Amino acid sequence: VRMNVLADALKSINNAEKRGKRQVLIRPCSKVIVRFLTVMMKHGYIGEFEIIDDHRAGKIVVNLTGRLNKCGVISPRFDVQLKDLEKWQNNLLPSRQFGFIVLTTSAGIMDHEEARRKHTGGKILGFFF
Amino acid sequence: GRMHAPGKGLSQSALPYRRSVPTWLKLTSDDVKEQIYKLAKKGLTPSQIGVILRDSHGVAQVRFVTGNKILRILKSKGLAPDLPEDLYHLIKKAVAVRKHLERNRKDKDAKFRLILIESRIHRLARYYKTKRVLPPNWKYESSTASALV
Amino acid sequence: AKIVKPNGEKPDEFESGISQALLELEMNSDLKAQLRELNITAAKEIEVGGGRKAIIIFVPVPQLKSFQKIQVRLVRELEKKFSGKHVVFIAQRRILPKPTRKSKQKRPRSRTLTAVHDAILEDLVFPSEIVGKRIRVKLDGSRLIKVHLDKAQQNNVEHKVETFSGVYKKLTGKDVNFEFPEFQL
Amino acid sequence: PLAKDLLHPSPEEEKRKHKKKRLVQSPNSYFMDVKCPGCYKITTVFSHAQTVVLCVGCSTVLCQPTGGKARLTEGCSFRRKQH
Amino acid sequence: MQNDAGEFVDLYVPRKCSASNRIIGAKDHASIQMNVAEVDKVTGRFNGQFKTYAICGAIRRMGESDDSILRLAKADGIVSKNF
RNA sequence: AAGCGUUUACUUUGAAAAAAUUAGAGUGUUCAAAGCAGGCCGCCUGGAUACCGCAGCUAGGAAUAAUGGAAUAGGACCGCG
Ligand SMILES: [Mg+2]
Ligand SMILES: [Mg+2]
Repeated sequence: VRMNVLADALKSINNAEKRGKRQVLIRPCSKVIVRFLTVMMKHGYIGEFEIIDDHRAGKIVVNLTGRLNKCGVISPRFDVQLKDLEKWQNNLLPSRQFGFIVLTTSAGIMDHEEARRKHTGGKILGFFF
Repeated sequence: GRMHAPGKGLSQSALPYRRSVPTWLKLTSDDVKEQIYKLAKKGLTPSQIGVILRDSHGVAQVRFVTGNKILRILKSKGLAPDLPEDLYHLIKKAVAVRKHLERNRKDKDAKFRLILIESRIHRLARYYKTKRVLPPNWKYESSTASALV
Repeated sequence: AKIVKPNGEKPDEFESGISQALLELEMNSDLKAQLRELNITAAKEIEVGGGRKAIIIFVPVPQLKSFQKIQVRLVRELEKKFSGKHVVFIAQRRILPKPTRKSKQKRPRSRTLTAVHDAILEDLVFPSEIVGKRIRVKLDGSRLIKVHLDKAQQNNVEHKVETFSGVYKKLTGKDVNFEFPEFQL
Repeated sequence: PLAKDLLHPSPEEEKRKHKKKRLVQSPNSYFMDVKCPGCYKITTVFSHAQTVVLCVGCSTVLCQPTGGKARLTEGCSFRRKQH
Repeated sequence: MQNDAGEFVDLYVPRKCSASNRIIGAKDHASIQMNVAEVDKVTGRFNGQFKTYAICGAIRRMGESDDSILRLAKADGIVSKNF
């Protein structure tokens, strides 16, 4: 069955992005996906998105640009310290200039660069570049 | 997919977005539930109490006209069944199939089904025991199941 | 005085003005029976879009359904008194804080902040019912709620839409837009 | 097509969609007022009645269940309602 | 591409498809650079200006080139807003 | 300022954690491997620092993941006999 709902959003986005579509539909909506998508906006990797609000787990329509290469989820959510953060970005990011790791901390869901500035690690969720 | 079948069907009910009582419905909450009580006195599971309400009286969902679901209405009044109706119908079906097997024993296919109904009972039985609606000693016995239909 | 302040202090003259603006309406109009058991909690005046005011009336939750039974007619007869105002009814609801580890029995889901905002919005537009809802998350990161209303009872609220955004903005702090879709209803 | 608008479908292509596959779910059934040619009261009947509905007073019967929409007896006029 | 001093070290900045916004490679022999004439409003004669569109070869193989041209021209007023 | 006040998992913090070894600071063993020495015309000085999983202790954070509450009320506060 459906065990992870973030893995279905990122995979669906990647399939539509890789084919040149302008809009994609994420079928289940969660606070994690919405929070993951806003981190994807502050760096200009996606446009603005809608949250269709039915009385169930809602849907999301995302305005896609051509600025995305691959968004991917990491399962299971490993616990990573700040000493180990350097290693993780050395395996699953293309180069030291661009690409971000999105991990959840006690201060919220945020990318690895801005998590390092406030000195707090957490659990990894995914990445994009 | 189905628990005990290879089919993957999609047929199901779709609740409308609006959850307010319609303007044409004049039956009110206080005089909805005593109709439920008298239909339960006839002898009717809550599944078929709501079936004959939304085709003959226009009350779509009692949870919207009344403040609670049908089974909560019955149990607060004291008319809830001894055991849940969904578990009841599995036991009634297992009795019917098991009775068919003693009449004719070469029915290998019918025997294979009997595990599937019985497996569903035990899976469902342990769920209700964690919810503390059946006693911890409640056990399904194929020999004595016939007495409680 | 029909105002009952929960904290037991004297209401100010403006809402006390509303108090006998309805008692006089009780004795003269057809509402001899309905208004006898009803009550009013609090009232406020709001500065809204442009040089224009608007009034909001807090009503106790248990008698809220009774007010809706007369809300359309009551505000009209209340409108012929207050000339340039818009008056709507919202229930007096309590928002209990989310429990933390540093701090009392279980908080019901009704008293949550999410279930009270939509309750406030869904009762802000009484004569028309919500038939859809969309949230636009713009590039700067802020949100914007888009509300869809039924075509039935559209000409009774079309002039009030600017009031609705102003009222909900002050009560909640949310940018909200209203629209009427001919698409389905 | 690439730039197909997913937010705004026309009602033509949204009605043909599966009830669960709409942008927001919506049932295809409805309620209706069924009046016998004999009596004068009007009853509310679900479109997919699923039960044999007969008018009170034991005058006649109203609908016969089928695998889909219920079919009304000969001579019974119906009008659906909205809200 | 920029270094610390602010100089430009890259050999050349490649083109980019006007429909999918992806780099057109140096050996993408299926890519095109369309030119469309603009005419005078009162008369309708070629002035001498162009509205240039470029489609990569991946879209052309996908069969979406003509629609991609149409919407770009429609956003530029060359094609009627209603089409 | 004493203590009180869902529990964890997680993350940052502080203590405690033998040396030797490894990393590493200073230092012309003629250089180096090394060593913990030496320098100035009696005095000046060094013999640092980092890491040391897991488990156990301490204080901040509350996203993520578990778990609990009031539903035969055998409920929370409020005062009376
Ligand atoms: Mg299985
Ligand atoms: Mg040691």
